[PDB]
Amino acid sequence: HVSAGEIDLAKLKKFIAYCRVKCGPRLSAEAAEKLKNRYII
Amino acid sequence: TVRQLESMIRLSEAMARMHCCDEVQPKHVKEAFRLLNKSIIRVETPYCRISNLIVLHLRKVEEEKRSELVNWYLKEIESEIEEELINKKRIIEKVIVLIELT
Amino acid sequence: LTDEDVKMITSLSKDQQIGEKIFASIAPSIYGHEDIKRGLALALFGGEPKNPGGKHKVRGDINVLLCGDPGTAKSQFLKYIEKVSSRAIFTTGQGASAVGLTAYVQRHPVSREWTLEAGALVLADRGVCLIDEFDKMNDQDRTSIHEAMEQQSISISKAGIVTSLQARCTVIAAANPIGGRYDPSLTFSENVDLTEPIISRFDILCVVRDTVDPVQDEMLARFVVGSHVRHHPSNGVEPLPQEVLKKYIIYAKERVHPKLNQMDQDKVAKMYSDLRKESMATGSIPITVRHIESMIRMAEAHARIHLRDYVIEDDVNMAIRVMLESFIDTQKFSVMRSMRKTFARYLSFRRDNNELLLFILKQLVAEQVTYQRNRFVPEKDLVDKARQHNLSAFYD
Ligand SMILES: Nc1ncnc2c1ncn2[C@@H]1O[C@H](COP(=O)(O)OP(=O)(O)OP(=O)(O)O)[C@@H](O)[C@H]1O
Ligand SMILES: [Mg+2]
Repeated sequence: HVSAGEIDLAKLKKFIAYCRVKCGPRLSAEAAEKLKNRYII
Repeated sequence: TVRQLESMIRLSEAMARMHCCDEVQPKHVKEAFRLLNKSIIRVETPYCRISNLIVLHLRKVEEEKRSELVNWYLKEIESEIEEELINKKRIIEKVIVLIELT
Repeated sequence: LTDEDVKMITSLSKDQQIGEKIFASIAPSIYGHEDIKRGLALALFGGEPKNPGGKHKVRGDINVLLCGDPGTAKSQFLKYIEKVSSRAIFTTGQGASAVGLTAYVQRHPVSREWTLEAGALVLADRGVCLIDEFDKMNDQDRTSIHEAMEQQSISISKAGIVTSLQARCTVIAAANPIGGRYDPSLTFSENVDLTEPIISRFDILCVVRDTVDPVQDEMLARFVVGSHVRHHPSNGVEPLPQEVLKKYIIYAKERVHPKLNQMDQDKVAKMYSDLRKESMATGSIPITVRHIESMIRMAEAHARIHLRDYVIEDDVNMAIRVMLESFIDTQKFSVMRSMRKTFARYLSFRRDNNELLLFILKQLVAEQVTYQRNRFVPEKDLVDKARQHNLSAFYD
């Protein structure tokens, strides 16, 4: 209330949009194996 | 509520208007109050228990174990006037807190 | 429009009793209700909106909710605020109002023109919305008021209009308790007949209780009958004139912007922690950061009232007193009295020690009269409660 290294709001919006449009990842084999074992447990 | 005062004012004005008087009078206001009081009616529910309840609650609040306190109550109220002790115990049993208003 | 006005309002501000003068000048036709008038003054002068970056919006509006049993002048308070405040719009929870809470789009009955009729929340974007009968609102009205209070925006997606228009109003609401009689046995939330999210967005919660108090009844009757007599058609500081009060409000809202650089963070944090501890020491509603933010808003409002441009410790104390009084009244009797006794230090601030003694005497005589009315005060009790030392001033 008195005062009134990160990313500002507009830059964060643009970065999120760009990441969504550009990158769609997939799990790797080892990652899937570990996830499966942890899910079973 | 103050709405009742406003209605009383209106009724007194109506009495003055009926009598063609340019200024309301004690008789007019008295009639208006009488009419309002008679119009308001007493609720009847299935009656002196509330008096005992509020007096004992007031005594407790002023004071602010059952063995001592029940007898304390059974003795205190009888300081101004043999058959009513059982009635007092009955009402106490029926009652038998932090959140309570008189 | 303010040249000699602005010349004189600064002197009025330096008067050094301007806060009390304003609090007494609000609602000259309403007897008593000093706490309500003080809260309304704070709401009228408002707080200071802020937004760290562009991502943490915090309102600067002091919302007020007068919940009271019938015959307590809540409607008169709302009407006076309508008369005084600029950009003040009166809407009702019923359907008998010129404006409504919810925005729609239709061809106007008179203009015959396709118009986006924004709600009474938007017609007071930078003003006050006076919502009477706040407890009797439709589902859509409740949702609209929730959206306005929590977001200060109204979203239309109606015909082809997909818009979000700002409504940054200060909400002054009037409500009645469940059953038409406030019961302190229960808490305010379960007395008011409103949702907890709706209640939370109110900075001040005035519980306008009505009790049969001889002196108060006599004085109120005197006031009402005198008003009738003087308005018959065949015809302790002095309140400010209403126009001067209006111009004072204009200047205070337009120019002075209080800042919070000098406020005892240590003291306020200690108060907040103590309030939390006492809140869960009993079975009551806990205090939250919402309350400290509302206290900050009220401190800014008091600083604006006094044109200080900086919140002074007295302003902070008065804001704390308002916030406490409200939060305490929101509690049940069991916890209300306990918290009042525990935090009487804060509640007693800016009290000349005569009002406290008068209230103690009034409660003692009320206990005595309720005792007598059913069955059919000593200096010691008064001195004991005073100890809980000087009674010559009170007597004289
Ligand atoms: N404190 C008061 N001082 C002077 N007049 C008062 C006061 N309280 C109520 N009145 C008057 O008494 C009547 C009741 O007030 P009003 O109609 O505003 O009630 P209310 O609080 O709006 O009630 P409700 O919530 O039941 O609608 C009105 O004539 C009002 O002018
Ligand atoms: Mg009303």
